[PDB]
Amino acid sequence: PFFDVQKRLGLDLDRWMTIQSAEQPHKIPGRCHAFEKEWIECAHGIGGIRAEKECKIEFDDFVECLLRQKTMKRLSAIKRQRDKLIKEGKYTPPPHHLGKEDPRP
Amino acid sequence: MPLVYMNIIMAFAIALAGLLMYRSHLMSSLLCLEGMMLSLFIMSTLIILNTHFTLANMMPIILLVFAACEAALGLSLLVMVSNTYGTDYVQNLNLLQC
Amino acid sequence: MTMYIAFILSTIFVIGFVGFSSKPSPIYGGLGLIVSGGVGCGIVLNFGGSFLGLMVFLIYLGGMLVVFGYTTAMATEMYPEVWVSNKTVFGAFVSGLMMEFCMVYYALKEEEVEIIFKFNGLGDWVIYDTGDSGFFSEEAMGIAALYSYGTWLVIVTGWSLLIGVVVIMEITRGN
Amino acid sequence: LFQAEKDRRVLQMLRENLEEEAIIMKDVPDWKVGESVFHTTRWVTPMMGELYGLRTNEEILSATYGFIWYT
Amino acid sequence: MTMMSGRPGRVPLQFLPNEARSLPPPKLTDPRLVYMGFLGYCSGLIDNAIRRRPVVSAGLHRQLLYVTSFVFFGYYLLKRQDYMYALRDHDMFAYVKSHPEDFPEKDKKTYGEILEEFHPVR
Amino acid sequence: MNPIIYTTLIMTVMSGTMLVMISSHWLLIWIGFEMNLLAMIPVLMKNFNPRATEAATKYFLTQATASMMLMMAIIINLLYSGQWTITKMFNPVAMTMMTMALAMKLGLSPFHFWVPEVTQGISLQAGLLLLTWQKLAPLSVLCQISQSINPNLMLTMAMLSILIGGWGGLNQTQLRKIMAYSSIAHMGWMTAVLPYNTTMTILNLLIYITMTLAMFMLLIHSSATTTLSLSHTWNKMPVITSLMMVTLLSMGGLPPLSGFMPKWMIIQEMTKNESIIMPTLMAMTALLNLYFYMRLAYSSSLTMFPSTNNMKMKWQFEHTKQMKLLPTMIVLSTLVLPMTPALSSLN
Amino acid sequence: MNIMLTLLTNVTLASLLVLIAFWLPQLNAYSEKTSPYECGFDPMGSARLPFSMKFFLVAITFLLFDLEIALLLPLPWASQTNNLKTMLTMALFLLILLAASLAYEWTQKGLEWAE
Amino acid sequence: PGIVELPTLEDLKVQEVKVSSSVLKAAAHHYGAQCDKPNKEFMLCRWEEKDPRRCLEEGKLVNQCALDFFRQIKRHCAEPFTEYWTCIDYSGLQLFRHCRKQQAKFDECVLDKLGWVRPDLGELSKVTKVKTDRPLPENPYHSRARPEPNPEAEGDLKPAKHGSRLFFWTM
Amino acid sequence: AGRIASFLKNAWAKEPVLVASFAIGGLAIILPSLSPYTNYAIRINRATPYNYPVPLRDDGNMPDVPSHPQDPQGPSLEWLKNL
Ligand SMILES: CCCCCCCCCCCCCCCCCC(=O)OC[C@H](COP(=O)([O-])OCC(O)COP(=O)([O-])OC[C@@H](COC(=O)CCCCCCCCCCCCCCCCC)OC(=O)CCCCCCCCCCCCCCCCC)OC(=O)CCCCCCCCCCCCCCCCC
Ligand SMILES: CCCCCCCCCCCCCCCCC[C@@H](O)O[C@H](CO[C@H](O)CCCCCCCCCCCCCCC)COP(=O)(O)OCC[N+](C)(C)C
Ligand SMILES: CCCCCCCCCCCCCCCCC[C@@H](O)O[C@H](CO[C@H](O)CCCCCCCCCCCCCCC)COP(=O)(O)OCC[N+](C)(C)C
Ligand SMILES: CCCCCCCCCCCCCCCCC[C@@H](O)O[C@H](CO[C@H](O)CCCCCCCCCCCCCCC)COP(=O)(O)OCC[N+](C)(C)C
Ligand SMILES: CCCCCCCC/C=C\CCCCCCCC(=O)O[C@H](COC(=O)CCCCCCC/C=C/CCCCCCCC)COP(=O)(O)OCCN
Repeated sequence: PFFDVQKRLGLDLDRWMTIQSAEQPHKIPGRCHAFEKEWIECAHGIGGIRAEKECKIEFDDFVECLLRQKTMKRLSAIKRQRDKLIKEGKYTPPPHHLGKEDPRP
Repeated sequence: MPLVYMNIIMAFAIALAGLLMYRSHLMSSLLCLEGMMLSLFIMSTLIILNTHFTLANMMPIILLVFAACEAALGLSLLVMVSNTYGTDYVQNLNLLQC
Repeated sequence: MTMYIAFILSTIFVIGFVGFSSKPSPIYGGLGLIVSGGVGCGIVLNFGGSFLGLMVFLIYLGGMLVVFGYTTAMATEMYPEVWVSNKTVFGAFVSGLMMEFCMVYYALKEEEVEIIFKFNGLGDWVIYDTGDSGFFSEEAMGIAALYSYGTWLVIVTGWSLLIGVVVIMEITRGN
Repeated sequence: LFQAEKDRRVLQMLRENLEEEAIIMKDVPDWKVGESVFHTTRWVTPMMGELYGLRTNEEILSATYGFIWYT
Repeated sequence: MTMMSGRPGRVPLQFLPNEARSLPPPKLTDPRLVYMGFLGYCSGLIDNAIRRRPVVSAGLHRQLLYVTSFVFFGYYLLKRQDYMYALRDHDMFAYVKSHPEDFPEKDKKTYGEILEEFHPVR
Repeated sequence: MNPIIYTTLIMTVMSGTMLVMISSHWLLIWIGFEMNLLAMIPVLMKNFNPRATEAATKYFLTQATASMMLMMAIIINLLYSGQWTITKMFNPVAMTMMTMALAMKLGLSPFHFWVPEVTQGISLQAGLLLLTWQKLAPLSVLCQISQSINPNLMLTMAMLSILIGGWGGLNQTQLRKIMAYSSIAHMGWMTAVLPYNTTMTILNLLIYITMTLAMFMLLIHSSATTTLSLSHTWNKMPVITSLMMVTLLSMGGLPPLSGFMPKWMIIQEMTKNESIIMPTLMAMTALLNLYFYMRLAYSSSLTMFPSTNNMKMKWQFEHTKQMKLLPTMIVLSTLVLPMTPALSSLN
Repeated sequence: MNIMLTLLTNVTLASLLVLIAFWLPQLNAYSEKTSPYECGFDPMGSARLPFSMKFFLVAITFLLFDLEIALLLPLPWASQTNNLKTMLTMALFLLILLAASLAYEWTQKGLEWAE
Repeated sequence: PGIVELPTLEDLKVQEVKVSSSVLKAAAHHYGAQCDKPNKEFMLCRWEEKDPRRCLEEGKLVNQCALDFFRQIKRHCAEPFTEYWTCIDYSGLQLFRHCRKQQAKFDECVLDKLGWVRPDLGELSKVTKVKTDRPLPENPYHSRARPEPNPEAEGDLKPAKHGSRLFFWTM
Repeated sequence: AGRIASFLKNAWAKEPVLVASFAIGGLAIILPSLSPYTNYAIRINRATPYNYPVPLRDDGNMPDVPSHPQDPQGPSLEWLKNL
């Protein structure tokens, strides 16, 4: 099956492109560089079976960075409550949330 | 997942259903193959751009290249079949049974 | 929900896919694929992928031209079919449109899960990066890294293209 | 200088969002105001839905497509 | 599942690690090596039969090469097999030693204290 | 076709398989599959004979659909985790898509329909290649992702393959379709034990490959593609028919022959995982394969069919080109069971 | 946004020109007038009958050659890398393989049209 | 899983540098030469702490230094600087190449008024060293305790006890 | 020595386009390996500061690292302005 010629010869045919935290041109970082770095350093050397249980926190954080599902849920709840509060009319959002702000540099 | 992602995935599913449901022309099925390749290109590009995976930006281009090799292959076969029957109908491909 | 530009483009993308997947005459299938390619180029441009979108549109236009030429020779069909010239093609087209509309409706007002995950809408503008830096294009840099990082990719791609020329010339030989 | 101003601008927008959140969700059953979504406690760059979530469509359109649509 | 592909310290395409030199090599009179040579001899006889040559005595150089190749390959195959079985036993014993709570030593009763049901045959 | 072009196309096929088997990146595995298919299409059409065009078209359509599904599974896996390394496929929907794509590539039931047609449509050498070398890459990919394979789907497909191969082989008088159905059944046997032990999968693959090489080289030596054509071989080369009968007995799984070793080694493994009904059904279903091997043994070696007058001419000429690895292949495919423990060298 | 406006303006202007072309003049359409033109005599067969392509192999080759330009187009940006020797080697390798494929097709009569 | 701590609106108050981009670009080289120390201190804080909330005071000092720089420029000669940045600001790409006489006038004023020497080509892009009393952060990533590895393989290799032990095989 | 000359003469008489193409391609392949300006091009590409140069925390024994951009230590671009 897998014949690891790259490991045996130290060739690096395709390993440069496997992860997004790996030596990008001009040191441009991925959106989730820190999360992937943390997850990889957590799961290194302990095997997949152990990593799936013991590095679940780091992987969940990495997935949250990748897809932002919880963030969208929270924002949707906030905007729904705001819409409910404004429809019956007891919120009156501040002037800087309507476009009447004084911008800073 | 946003609505754009599921729209691209739906386009892929539609193109796969179009390929798997032959009418008569082999060329129509080849067009469905190209459409599947296009949906894959768009999906992969959107994922790579969203996450700022810089190196992976070369991946969709490569995906295009082997798309052409699949089209040029298929078209080639469509020639030969045509030269046998004067028609690209898939019903003529029935010399071999199960 | 803001200007619905990305959603409109994706919907037209799906509509073009339904158009060429209904399998009318390959002339109209090529037209539908061209529309889908241009709309997908627009989608990719709306995310900062100028080179990729233009590249795929340029590639598809060339590919479709060959397909049109081949259709006029080998898939001609004296009475070519349009989407309304046959009950099967019209039925497939209407089914695709209706399924697209039903999926959009289920995912738009509510938050339903179809196969993998669910969606509330929110517009695709939400998931952007906020990154403020650079005197270059990240997409262009990543694509240009092919000639320094992706030596193996260049090797296999070039060998595949040369083999493809040899292969097509072997297949079309006959005898 | 640009980095310093950007840091202050982002922090102020986040703070304004937090102050408005404290008011909007006063009477939601068990909503903890300012709760993170990450287990980690390090700084995470905002998502632009977190910065312009409670603002008008004009500034959202600007912050999202102004550079791309500028020609 | 693969049980020992990801064993730590494994060299990808070695076929014979250095630690395998700690094991007694198979004897050259090993019955498995004799069976390897017999397989080579049978291959030579079948080669004579297919080529339509006198089966027993057609090519002695060819039959000798067949037997020699089979024995040569079989020797290293036996060495690798013995090494792999030794590795399995080493890992099993180490794991038993390092997890005493999972392999508890049980004081054994004698048959004079154990009560087994008697089932007559009638 | 030029011999140099043939050699370079064969090299490209093996290079695609090697690229699949040595890559750690999903994109390079997909590229290897693409290259393999691209170079494989003209090999099936080496002799024009329009049935080969039909076989190549069917093979291309099947493999290209599988490749599209494979790329979609890769992209979904990347979407749900920004990973390109070949690993346990963090998303289950992507895992199902990849399992189906690899089953389509291999020809497991119910994606088996193309195998008998393609095998019958191509020449014997092309069939040898298609039924031996083409199985390595999808199986090598499946072995790498076995820890995440849903056992229910894979075992359903394996049982379906065994049943369908056994039933389909019964109605065949053409030798190439018989070989195709045998291949389907052995594929099912291979993938049944994959979620439990990949070493058993590799062992079954090796034994099946050597037996298939022996059978195909024997059918090439005596240029027979049907039962009635093979029934003439006893009157020209009795030794070939005798060795064919022994190889057919081995492929049926009869002890003490080599073909018994994989099944015996698989059932035992499946029993250590508390799977009893499944190995029993597979073992009883393999009797169909045994029956339609035994029918061929009856037609070709154990009885003598009538011959023709012109066969006398053939008595005066010898087989010119000889296959050097045929004797080793026959010996390895029959007399190997006593060396069973050597399987430990495969893990 | 400005490009979208430009596209809408151009398409609207062209469509308006078509509308004026079809609605301003006086139309007298009868069956003889709208019949197909083949130099004064009626067509024998249909124009939807198959039309042989004699350059079909060149047409297929055009697809691979068109993807090669897509491969070669990021060269201006690739020329800014520090590993100039590697990038130059790979660019020359790609162009050499393209030239070799063209030479192979040329020598085996692949560019000659079918008769 | 925790409250995100944010600074108050007061802690984010600062005297802004309200000059336009062309004005900043006209003075960019001299500003980089003169206010280098606070700028590098802030940049080191920013890249070491990886958190904008931990480097607000350094940013305030950066703004203060920029304000002093522009105050000196306005106090000594504002006319040549205004003439320079106006011609810079006319260009749509804000090109240094199109204002070389105004740049010469501004440089000659600041050389004798303040002793300011314009940095040469290659100097502002150097990597420099920074002396700071800020302690080096220990766990900037807020990493958890890394799980312990699987222990090791130790000892010597002995032949398998009673061979392979596979069914009837004695070896 | 004598065959190649006749072949080149015939090629120049019959297919000057192919002769020109092969000559230009061969020059494109060979010349970069024999030019001293390729190193200069690499150095020029390395001299372009696309990203911010992050300062180093002064530990106390880095003599070659500058403390100010105008300090004499560090890389010099004087070779470039004279080129
Ligand atoms: C877990 C451990 C176990 C692992 C197990 C592995 C798997 C087990 C086996 C798998 C299944 C095997 C199936 C074999 C397929 C055979 C198909 C075939 O060729 O035709 C059937 C053939 C047809 O018989 P026939 O009817 O008498 O022949 C009539 C002609 O075909 C009539 O046609 P013709 O007139 O055109 O005659 C031309 C003829 C005569 O040939 C010539 O005239 C020679 C002229 C030279 C031409 C110059 C070409 C140079 C330019 C091309 C450059 C290409 C570059 C590609 C690379 C691109 C890179 C991106 O050439 C041929 O017939 C075929 C040529 C074969 C060339 C093979 C080259 C191997 C490529 C390897 C690529 C890998 C590279 C590294 C990859 C790195 C990753 C990217 O029958 C056989 O060959 C008998 C079967 C023998 C099979 C081998 C048995 C098992 C292997 C045992 C050896 C030890 C293996 C383990 C070694 C481990 C490492 C040391
Ligand atoms: C019918 C019997 C089988 C016949 C098979 C062909 C016989 C010819 C022998 C083939 C020669 C090639 C092997 C020897 C070259 C060195 C091998 C080395 O380079 O590779 C090693 C591998 O060595 C091979 O695995 C050992 C080959 C031995 C094959 C014989 C076993 C047959 C099963 C027992 C049946 C008895 C038959 C005995 C002969 C009569 C590296 O191992 P590794 O990369 O880490 O594992 C890869 C698989 N993983 C990662 C998925 C785990
Ligand atoms: C240069 C590019 C930019 C140009 C900008 C201006 C765009 C102009 C739009 C382009 C169309 C130009 C056409 C000019 C002629 C008008 C044709 C048509 O509209 O008139 C008749 C429209 O009348 C219809 O018969 C029905 C009229 C009423 C029924 C539906 C209209 C309901 C509207 C309500 C009207 C009541 C009063 C409204 C007061 C505002 C149709 O007559 P028809 O013979 O076919 O066409 C041939 C015209 N001929 C005779 C000149 C050759
Ligand atoms: C051991 C096997 C040899 C024989 C088998 C041949 C089969 C393989 C085919 C060819 C093998 C070559 C592939 C080797 C991988 C290349 C990558 C590695 O070697 O380094 C590259 C070296 O590549 C150089 O360009 C030289 C090698 C290119 C060779 C020219 C093409 C020849 C291939 C021909 C065979 C392919 C099939 C047939 C095509 C005609 C780039 O290194 P560098 O840029 O410093 O650092 C990159 C990392 N950075 C970005 C962080 C700085
Ligand atoms: C060393 C670097 C090479 C790589 C760089 C090349 C760049 C691109 C050039 C190659 C593109 C592909 C060219 C395709 C090859 C054509 C082969 C061919 O078939 O040509 C024949 C013609 O035969 C030839 O090949 C032409 C002559 C030989 C080739 C050209 C000369 C070879 C190289 C000469 C230049 C070498 C250096 C210059 C020497 C300088 C003096 C010292 C065509 O003739 P017909 O079509 O049949 O004509 C029908 C109508 N009568």
